[PDB]
Amino acid sequence: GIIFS
Amino acid sequence: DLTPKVQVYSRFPASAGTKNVLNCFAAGFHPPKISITLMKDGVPMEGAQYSDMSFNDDWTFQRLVHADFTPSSGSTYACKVEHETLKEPQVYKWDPEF
Amino acid sequence: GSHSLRYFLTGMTDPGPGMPRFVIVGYVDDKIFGTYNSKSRTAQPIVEMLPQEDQEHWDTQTQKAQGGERDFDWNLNRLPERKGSHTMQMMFGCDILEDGSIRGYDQYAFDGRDFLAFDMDTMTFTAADPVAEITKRRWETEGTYAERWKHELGTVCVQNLRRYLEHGKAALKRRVQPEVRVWGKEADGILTLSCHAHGFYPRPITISWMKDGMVRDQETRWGGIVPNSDGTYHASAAIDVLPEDGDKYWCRVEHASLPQPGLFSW
Ligand SMILES: *C(=O)CCCCCCCCCCCCC
Ligand SMILES: [Cl-]
Ligand SMILES: [Cl-]
Ligand SMILES: [Cl-]
Ligand code: NA
Ligand code: NA
Repeated sequence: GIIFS
Repeated sequence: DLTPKVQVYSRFPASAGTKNVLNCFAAGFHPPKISITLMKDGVPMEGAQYSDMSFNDDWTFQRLVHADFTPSSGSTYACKVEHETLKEPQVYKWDPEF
Repeated sequence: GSHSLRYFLTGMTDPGPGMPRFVIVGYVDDKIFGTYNSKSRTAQPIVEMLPQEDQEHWDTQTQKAQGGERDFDWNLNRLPERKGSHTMQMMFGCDILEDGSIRGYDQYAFDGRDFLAFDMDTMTFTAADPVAEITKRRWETEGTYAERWKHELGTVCVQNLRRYLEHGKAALKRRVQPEVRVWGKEADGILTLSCHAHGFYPRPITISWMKDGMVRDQETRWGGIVPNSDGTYHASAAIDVLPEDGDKYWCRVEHASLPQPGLFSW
């Protein structure tokens, strides 16, 4: 999961 | 309170001179970094093992530490917990089954 | 009737001396079936549960877990300005109900607080606050996370749950009877009675105190169901009574391994 930026 | 809630218990009902496993389970804490040491008469017990970090459904962390031991009627067994929420180490004495 | 598969993923900027900064623990119902961590870099079954695993399956789990490790690294190195250590957590998995219908779960937490969740039935996200809401809108607009995790939760997880249920069926079905111990300690004028249930499996159990055949819930304390290292569990209940009455109190234990509930005294 790519959550930030 | 995000301090650890700790319980100390043996794997099997305890009886003097019969081999067993001592458990210390800490739960409900954050952050996950924690020190948990099983002790005989104030001296760390040999051969302790630590569970992989997991957590409760409410996100708080928990860890089991255990060590084989043969309980002696003459000794005291305890679990020392150090966590960033505690000013000083907390020592939880094992109430022997006997 | 129903069964559950759950993964518990933790990333840590400060795991402590000798401890891996990223960990995954997988559960089938009440039993750890496998683990991964950033030091070994290998996903590995618990052999006492899954004694005959093929390398192909765990090659795949290892590569998927290493991808999770990198994502947790990426996020933890990119937290908004929103001191101290930080944690990422994720819990995901599926339920298969008795009639075969499926439920999926997928939730994240930052520093131990709810952050973002994904509901596969509605393919919608839920943000726990306005900072998470930035991630939700990006994920929605990008339009790919929802499809990927619909597949992961509703197809892959289900397929793997059924596999572990079959491969692990011997361990999952073997009932282990609790060994019960009751003892008393006389503090001042109070006699505290303890009832400990050791080494039982499956996890669900109840312990109740009774006097003269009537339950006594008001002044009972329960320690909770806690793990042993071998996949069995431990549970306890205590009660305080007058030393003269210590013979009238019974601890009643109910467990799937016990055809009838057991009654125990000091
Ligand atoms: C971004 O949200 C990261 C998602 C990581 C998903 C896969 C995790 C690993 C699955 C296999 C675990 C094997 C060991 C129990
Ligand atoms: Cl590491
Ligand atoms: Cl019995
Ligand atoms: Cl009895
Ligand atoms: Na920050
Ligand atoms: Na019984």
